Amino acid sequence: MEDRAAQSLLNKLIRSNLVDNTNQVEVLQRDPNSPLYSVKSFEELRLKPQLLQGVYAMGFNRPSKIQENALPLMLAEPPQNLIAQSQSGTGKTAAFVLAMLSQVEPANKYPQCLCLSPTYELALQTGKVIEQMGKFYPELKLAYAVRGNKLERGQKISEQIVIGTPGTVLDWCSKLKFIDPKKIKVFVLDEADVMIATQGHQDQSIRIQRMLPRNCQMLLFSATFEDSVWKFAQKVVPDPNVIKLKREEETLDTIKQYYVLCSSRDEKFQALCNLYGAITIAQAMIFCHTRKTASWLAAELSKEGHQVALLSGEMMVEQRAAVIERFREGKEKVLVTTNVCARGIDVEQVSVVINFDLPVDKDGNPDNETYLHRIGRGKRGLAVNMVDSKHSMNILNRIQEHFNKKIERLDTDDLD
Ligand SMILES: Nc1ncnc2c1ncn2[C@@H]1O[C@H](COP(=O)(O)OP(=O)(O)O)[C@@H](O)[C@H]1O
Repeated sequence: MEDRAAQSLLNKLIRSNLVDNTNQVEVLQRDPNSPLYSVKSFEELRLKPQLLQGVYAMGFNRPSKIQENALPLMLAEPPQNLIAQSQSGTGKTAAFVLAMLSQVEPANKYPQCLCLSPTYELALQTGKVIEQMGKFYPELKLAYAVRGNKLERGQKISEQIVIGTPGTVLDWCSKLKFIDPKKIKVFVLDEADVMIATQGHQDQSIRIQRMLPRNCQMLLFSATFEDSVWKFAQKVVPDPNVIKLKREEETLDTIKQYYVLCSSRDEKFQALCNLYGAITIAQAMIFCHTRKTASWLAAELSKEGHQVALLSGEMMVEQRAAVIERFREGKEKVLVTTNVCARGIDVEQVSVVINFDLPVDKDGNPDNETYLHRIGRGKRGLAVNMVDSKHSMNILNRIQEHFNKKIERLDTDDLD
């Protein structure tokens, strides 16, 4: 099961800047003999003038934690292959786009750089960065090799850069002969953790990678390294330098955890209204299990005079992005959401979490990951868990068992 694409898109639509990470980058140089090399500025990388111009113009002062290690590896001569894993928002897309723009020679009117995205909508996000960093390349044009593109059989395309989805790209490189694969200098496999979702996407990617010149630079980027992601990368990127950055560790040290005992949904709703009655609820998210519950809760709250924003799956991703952004600006004080709609999403400016229903997995057990990632976000936070059965009480006790910190009982009416 992979809702992966949607989540990856939403995270991009709302991302405004680099996520802060304090762990150190792990580099496994292809040759264990050769030393490690890092940079601390773009100038140190002797970039093509107009490319450097584009980099500053889009607001980048210096390379990010991950770029410090990737850029030099990618700009090495002769071109080395790279597998880079790091959580989203750490500068992976800016990196390989910089890589592509370095190798691309606008003089030559054929595809020189090829990037595979898992979906057209994600392709457009990469496409956005390219148009922006390479805005001082006059003759640089972009092509989308996607199922939607209605290109009629004919001559080869003249765009120096192609982005697209495995299925369409393979055809363009073979059957429909829109691209000469042997002329590709740089091949990027983006969002590997998302592309493994379809068995089809894997096989197609591999079969494309095999048509490339053997000295083509292969770059594969990924947020996570599940065993499946790893064994796939090994099949796509031969002789790889490997960059790994450990995901930031969420911390419940600065957070107050409560739970309220209830007997029905109607009581959970009253506990919550009481909570509004006591403290001013703002910058808060309320998590429900089903879309049915979320829309009901939001309707009931509105009726009680509380304005809330709903975040459920019937909304297009762009709509969820607009809501989330209003929530960040403080235009919205409270966000009601289903679990799935918020899973993995890096919503910012959240001081208060209300688990209207407790987070569980497909089976029925405590979803410790999701809990920690919600609550964790030395800044003070509030977390309130609504328990409404002996069963959901068990879940809470098992959550309080996993972590070794107590969830203090909170009496509905007594909230001093
Ligand atoms: N060197 C840099 N300096 C400042 N900001 C950057 C730099 N590289 C990327 N960013 C910004 O950080 C955010 C994450 O970049 P991105 O490459 O999209 O992350 P990823 O591809 O790893 O998900 C984006 O908003 C991007 O504009």
